[PDB]
Order: sequence, then C-alpha cells, then structure tokens
Amino acid sequence: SILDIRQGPKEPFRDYVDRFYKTLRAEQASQEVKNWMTATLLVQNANPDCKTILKALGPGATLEEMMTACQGV
Amino acid sequence: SILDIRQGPKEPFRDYVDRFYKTLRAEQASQEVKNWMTATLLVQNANPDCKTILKALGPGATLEEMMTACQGV
Repeated sequence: SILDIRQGPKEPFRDYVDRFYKTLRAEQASQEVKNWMTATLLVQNANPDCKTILKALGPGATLEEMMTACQGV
Repeated sequence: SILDIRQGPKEPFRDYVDRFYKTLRAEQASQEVKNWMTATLLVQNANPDCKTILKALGPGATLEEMMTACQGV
C-alpha cells in the first residue's frame, strides 16, 4: 500500500514526500520503520530523475539532504 | 544497501529470499522491520515475473504464500 505511493513524472519530490509519510502515518508506522522506509522505499518509488539523484546520494542521507538534492528535477 | 539486493533475471525467488533476509540480518533489522520489508522491498526488488506475481498476490501475503506463487519462476 505504501508500495502504491509512487512519485508522479513531474510531481515535485516534496509533494511525493508528504504522500509517502502521510500514508505511513495512516498505517501507524513506527519510528524505526519510517527510518528504514526513508532509505529504501522512498527511494525506489521516486520518479526516474529523483531516483537517480537519491541513489547517487546513497544510504544514510537525511530527508533534508534528499530534498535539497531533488529541488528542481 | 538492501536497496541493492535485486533478484537475478533467472535466479529462483527462493535464492533471492535468502540474500534479502541475509542482508537484513547483517543490518540487525528488527522483527517489525522484516515484516514491513517482506511486503515492500522484497516485492519491488523481485525480477519482472516475480514482481508481477507478488503484486498480484497483494499486501499481507505471507512469505510462504509469496514462495508458492513464485515457484516455477
């Protein structure tokens, strides 16, 4: 179901992040689960441009870092 | 890093499952984390045939059900 949150081809990364975590909240994801989801699913469910940027940034990036790198495209 | 465990094009689902969980163990994934990982990453990192089958099975399938459906390939 969080598996169904994929980023739109032109959706700003930031709006994709609200839906992702919004969906995680509804399912009462624990804090530990949000941390693992941030580094995995949030990345793989991003659009091809953000996906490439996030993979390039690498594991253990913070959300803020993820967002700075994906402002624009 | 579990992000980089993807299923080989001809690899049997089952062998992909041992690597997935093996990788999860090394990273000391909690039980709650394994359960979420089973339903998300295990599915998205499956090869195109398995991926289709697992999505068709849907959220909340057990691993055993995931495996029975992906026997054959």
